[PDB]
Amino acid sequence: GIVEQCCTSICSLYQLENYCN
Amino acid sequence: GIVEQCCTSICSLYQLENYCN
Amino acid sequence: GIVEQCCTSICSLYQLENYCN
Amino acid sequence: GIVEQCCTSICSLYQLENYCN
Amino acid sequence: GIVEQCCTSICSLYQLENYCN
Amino acid sequence: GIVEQCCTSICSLYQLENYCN
Amino acid sequence: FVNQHLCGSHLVEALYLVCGERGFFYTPKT
Amino acid sequence: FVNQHLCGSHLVEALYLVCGERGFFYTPKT
Amino acid sequence: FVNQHLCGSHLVEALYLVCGERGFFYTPKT
Amino acid sequence: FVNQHLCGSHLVEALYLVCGERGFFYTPKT
Amino acid sequence: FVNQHLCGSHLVEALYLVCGERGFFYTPKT
Amino acid sequence: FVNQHLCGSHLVEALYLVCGERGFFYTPKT
Ligand SMILES: [Zn+2]
Ligand SMILES: [Zn+2]
Repeated sequence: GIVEQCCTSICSLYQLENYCN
Repeated sequence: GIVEQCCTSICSLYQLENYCN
Repeated sequence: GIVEQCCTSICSLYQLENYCN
Repeated sequence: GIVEQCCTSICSLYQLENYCN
Repeated sequence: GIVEQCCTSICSLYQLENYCN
Repeated sequence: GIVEQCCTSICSLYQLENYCN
Repeated sequence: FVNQHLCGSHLVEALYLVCGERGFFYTPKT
Repeated sequence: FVNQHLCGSHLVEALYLVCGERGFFYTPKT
Repeated sequence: FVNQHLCGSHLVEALYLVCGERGFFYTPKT
Repeated sequence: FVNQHLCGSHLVEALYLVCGERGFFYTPKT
Repeated sequence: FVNQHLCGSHLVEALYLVCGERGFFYTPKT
Repeated sequence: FVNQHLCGSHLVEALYLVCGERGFFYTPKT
């Protein structure tokens, strides 16, 4: 998931925004 | 909520465990 | 400057982009 | 010691507590 | 102590060296 | 440059001071 | 011993420390 | 914005800054 | 949603997050 | 609580949160 | 130039930066 | 002072503490 993608690869702030409430 | 308990007041690391999944 | 805009007042992540090179 | 064990392996908060004054 | 010197007052990085082992 | 040297190798605080305004 | 205030990003850092692999929710409006 | 490489507590810091008062869920794989 | 204050090292951490590879300047006297 | 993988300044942050007003000693191997 | 206040976890982060391998003690009750 | 191994946001934190009110430029290679 996102925690793993950001750490093993890269991720964008727009992808992170999907985890906001 | 958590801000009232831990920031405005003080809380322990044990009380933080209340917000784990 | 940045301290007046973002610390003393509040600013968004979009406004922070103003200080990128 | 603890600094090395936490970084090369894993450590618990209870093991860290031994370094408190 | 360190909190009085560096937090309540201000201190330099040189004064922090006083608390190294 | 400095960002890379500090991360791939090591750097001193005196070398960092050159990036201060 | 008495505890201290944990605010802003320091609060979420503490939740990360305590919950780790379990995950957590940070819901300041609640 | 730029892409990010974020591990550990750095990821929760980023979520905190992106989400603000909305809050977030942190859900690592186990 | 409304934003929060970013001060001291938290401000520079946010600039790092937003600018990354582009670099940035932090000039508090300006 | 969960087990932790902590390097560098992250370890001192964890000691700060665990120990609170008690304080701590940080003693890396050399 | 004049210095700033270093409090809480930011103080211990600064001690880590300055002392590194030498180690340090953080004793707020002293 | 001691030598430092500093990656990512840790480098910007160090620049913040070294430079203080002077500010700094963060200029990674691209
Ligand atoms: Zn880190
Ligand atoms: Zn802070």
